[PDB]
Amino acid sequence: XLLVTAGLVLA
Amino acid sequence: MSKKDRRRVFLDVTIDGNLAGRIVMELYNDIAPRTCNNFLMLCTGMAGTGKISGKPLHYKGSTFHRVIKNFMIQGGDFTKGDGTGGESIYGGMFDDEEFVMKHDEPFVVSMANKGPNTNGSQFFITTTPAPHLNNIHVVFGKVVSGQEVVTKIEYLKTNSKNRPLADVVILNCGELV
Repeated sequence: XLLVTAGLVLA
Repeated sequence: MSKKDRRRVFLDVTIDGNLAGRIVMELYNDIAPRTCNNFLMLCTGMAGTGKISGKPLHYKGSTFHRVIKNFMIQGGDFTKGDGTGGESIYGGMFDDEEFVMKHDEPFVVSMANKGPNTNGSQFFITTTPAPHLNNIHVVFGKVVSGQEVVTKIEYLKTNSKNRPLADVVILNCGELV
């Protein structure tokens, strides 16, 4: 999807 | 608050070695002093070495490892280059300042993280309103020049993990005094 993370990337 | 206290920084980008232009951002130290100080110290790299990382606290040489069309571009991971690294100047990670600014406009600069108080060095620049990020990510600055370089980077062809096929490098960075 649309998130901005550092390590556990989601859709 | 003092607009006078707001500093300016830049990111000179290259795509597969070719000059792509400069991104100039205005940091809001009057609204996110701790966060903005991190960003600027990281552009100039004058903060030394990572207490935990060991590698230099400097965006210079790092890349924009993840890009999503119609959304944002992410980079700043100067310790792993894959999105699992990065480190603030304060040693390790630091806390989330008041979520005063929102992603209600395109081209604002924000901190990428992995949950509450997990601000490292990784940041993103949006190219569209991203309200679903409000209160979860700290917005510290805004692009005032070169938003076309961002658009250029955002629409680059990517692999299945959204990494640009080409090497997008922050060939240089610093402050505009």
